[PDB]
Parts: sequence; structure tokens; C-alpha cells
Amino acid sequence: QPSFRPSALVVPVKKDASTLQYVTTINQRTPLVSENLVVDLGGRFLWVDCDQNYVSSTYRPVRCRTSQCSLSGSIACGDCFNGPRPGCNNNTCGVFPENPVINTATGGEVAEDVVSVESTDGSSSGRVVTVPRFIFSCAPTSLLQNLASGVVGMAGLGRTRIALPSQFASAFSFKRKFAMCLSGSTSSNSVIIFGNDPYTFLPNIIVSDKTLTYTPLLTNPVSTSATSTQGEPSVEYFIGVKSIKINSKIVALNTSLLSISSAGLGGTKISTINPYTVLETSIYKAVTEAFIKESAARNITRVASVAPFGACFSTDNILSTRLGPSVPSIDLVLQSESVVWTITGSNSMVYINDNVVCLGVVDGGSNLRTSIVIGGHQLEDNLVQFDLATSRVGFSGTLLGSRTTCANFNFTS
Ligand SMILES: *[C@@H]1O[C@H](CO)[C@@H](O)[C@H](O)[C@H]1NC(C)=O
Ligand SMILES: *[C@@H]1O[C@H](CO)[C@@H](O)[C@H](O)[C@H]1NC(C)=O
Ligand SMILES: *[C@@H]1O[C@H](CO)[C@@H](O)[C@H](O)[C@H]1NC(C)=O
Ligand SMILES: *[C@@H]1O[C@H](CO)[C@@H](O)[C@H](O)[C@H]1NC(C)=O
Repeated sequence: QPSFRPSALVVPVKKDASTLQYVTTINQRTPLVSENLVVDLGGRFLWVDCDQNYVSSTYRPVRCRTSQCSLSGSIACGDCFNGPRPGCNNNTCGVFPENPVINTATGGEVAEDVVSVESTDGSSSGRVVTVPRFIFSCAPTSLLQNLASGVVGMAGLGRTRIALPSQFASAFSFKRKFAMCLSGSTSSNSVIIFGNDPYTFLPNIIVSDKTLTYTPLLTNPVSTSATSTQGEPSVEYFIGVKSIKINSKIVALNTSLLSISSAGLGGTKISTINPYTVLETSIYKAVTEAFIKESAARNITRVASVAPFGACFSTDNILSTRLGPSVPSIDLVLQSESVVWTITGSNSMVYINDNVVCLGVVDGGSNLRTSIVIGGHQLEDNLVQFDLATSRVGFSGTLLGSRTTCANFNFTS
């Protein structure tokens, strides 16, 4: 039959209750199997356990000195002193797959195999499409430590040619952009949509390049990975937060921490592997103290902290709103005073129980590589678009303002 090239792809994402990781699913191998993979926005590539329960007649090792090896970074050339199979081959290109949850990397072989996912028109699940020789990294079973039950690897979405967004765009000839719509649901799927906009969420809410607010995509010249070579830039997505307001009032910050130095320290990145936004200690202190004060001004009393949080509150006087609990707003001010990432109660707060709610940010310590890491809870129910062709990040704010959610995409497996 003819196989039409897609204009976009959709994969499901579901939050894991125990680990707070976001887990996607793709199909791979011959015969085709479903793979659950932890989403790593900042990861270099797809990596999978090739050592254990990996059977495929379409698997091919990527040899050293090939164009595929170059696409993967020409990091290493390896040999394996065990029997030949997926993950163990001679004269094979190597990389260092990383598990950022445990902050570990280890050597893995580069390989090709069939990857199959659903196309989309932006509104519903469509016909399946395939990349017959999708380049990925093998990894050992031990690298899976502390990942959600049932996963076999990680889906890296970072700024490399072989990461999912770029490799799908090149394979299918669509735009080098993707959109992530994470959910706090642990029972229902949300989505990542690779390729062209627009995106529809039930009932009829359109999110598109018209509706999104954009900010420049910045580059950190020093890697933020666990392994790297000298002179390698970060593959992560940075944005230029200049100031923070809480309840419309500036929270005074050390601005040198918000800039990215030539040594690669500072700035603001977006992460799916940190479940809560992580703040350098001085920023953490400033933000939490202002939030506590502004909360007290509306009769929301501070109560004992609940790990991992350091600013927790009684719910006695908190009103429920469409945009979440009625707590002080937090604005991350970007390239001008009129371009802001706004965090309403649905994204700022984490319920512990009926009586206690916490500000969902954590103290990352002092002398931290990245000063602000926008994490999973703060991404939920927001559509975030990463456009590598135009070097921009777009964001919707909470979809609750439009009476929809990220789990309201019309996805069918
Ligand atoms: C690689 O070559 C070495 C040395 O000849 C050999 O001992 C080993 O079995 C080989 N590994 C394979 C083919 O995966
Ligand atoms: C601000 O951050 C820089 C970078 O760490 C540091 O050198 C400086 O001492 C800090 N300033 C204040 C007022 O804490
Ligand atoms: C609420 O807090 C405000 C500001 O602190 C205070 O002036 C007011 O008395 C409080 N209202 C109560 C406790 O009903
Ligand atoms: C999902 O989209 C398909 C294609 O239009 C449609 O047939 C189906 O009824 C939709 N499902 C929901 C729940 O809207």
C-alpha cells in the first residue's frame, strides 16, 4: 500500500505514581513490542536495555567510522568480549546512555532498529508509521535502576540529531518541533506531539502557534550531562528568566545566578526527570519567604514542612478556583516585563492531604549547575512547544483556563 509521510506524531505519556516519572510508550523491534520509556526532555537519545529480553531480526549494530556513528557523536569505538547479539558486537560505535534519576552513565552500543508510532492530524490518533533504521543506544539492565516499574529505557528528547524530536523530523520530513503536554493523572494518558502544530484538546480547545507565548531558546555552552567531552554544549532547553514576581511584586534575586556563565553555571532549564522545580538555595529562600508572606496576607497560615518541601500551609482559608487553589501567583518574567510564565495554584501547590498543601519547589543547594530547573509538577496541564528550527520555546499556561487538560487529548492505542 502507499505509506504517506506524516505531518505529526502522537505518543501517550502517563505519570507513574510511585516515582513521579512520566512514562511514554513506543513500539520497536521485529517482532514489534511495546516499550515503556521514561521521558527525559534533556536526554541525548532513545536508550533501551538490549541485554535482557531484546529479540529482533531487524536490529543492526552501528559500526565505528560510519555516518550513523557520526550522527551519534563519534564518542567511542568498542568491542564486546561476549557472544554477539543486541548490545554486544565488535567494531561498534559507542555512547554513554545516562540515567539522570540516579545520576549515572555507562557505556552502550549504538544500534538501529524499527520504531513504530502513531501519526496524528493534531486532534486524534492516526495511522501507524515507521522508521525502519531508527538510531538508538543500547544499555545494560543495571542502568534502569530506580526507573518506574516496567520500563525498558528512556526517551531522550534533547538537542541532538538522534533524539526523538530531531530523528522523527528528519525521518518523516516534518518540522523540527515538538510539544509536550504532561499530566498529573496516574491513570490517564496525556501526550507528546512531534512535528507540526496545531493541537486540539477535547472538547474543542485549539492550542497552536497563534495561541502560545514564545521565548527564545537559549544554549548553555557547557554540558549538563553526567558524561561529556571538553567543549561540548548542553543538549538541554534553557530559557531566559530575568525576574520572579509573587502576587505581582518583585522577589529580589541574585541576577548573576539567572545568567549562564561561560563555564556553564546558572540559568533556567526545563526538566521532566525532576518532579518538582529545583531552586538554588538563595533563590529558594527568596521565593519561599515571599510566598509565605503573601500567603499570610490572605490568611493562609504556614504549617510544618513536609519533605521534600519547605513551605507548607493550612487549607483552612484556601478557596478552590478553576486555576487551582487560590494562593499567590508566581510569575517567571522572561525577555521583557510583558512576557511571563505564570504559575497558578494548580501548578504551584502540591496537596499532602485535605488539611495541608505545599509550595511544590525544592531546595537544590548552593553552587548548583543550573539555578532554576522547572520540573514536572509545574509542567502538568501546560502545553510546552520546543521549536529547534526557530530556536523558541512556546507555552500555553495552564489549560485549566480553557476548561481542558493535557489528559483530554483524543488518544487511542
Ligand atoms: C570480538 O573479537 C574478539 C577478539 O577476536 C573476540 O574474542 C570476541 O568474541 C568478539 N566479540 C563479538 C564478536 O561480539
Ligand atoms: C550572587 O551570585 C554570584 C554567583 O554565585 C555570587 O558570586 C555572589 O556572591 C552572589 N551575590 C549575593 C548578593 O549573594
Ligand atoms: C487576615 O490577615 C490579615 C493580614 O494579615 C489581617 O489583617 C486580618 O486580621 C486577618 N483576618 C482574619 C484572621 O479573619
Ligand atoms: C476520537 O477521534 C475520532 C476521529 O474523529 C472519533 O471517531 C472519536 O469519536 C473521538 N473520540 C472522542 C472521545 O471524542
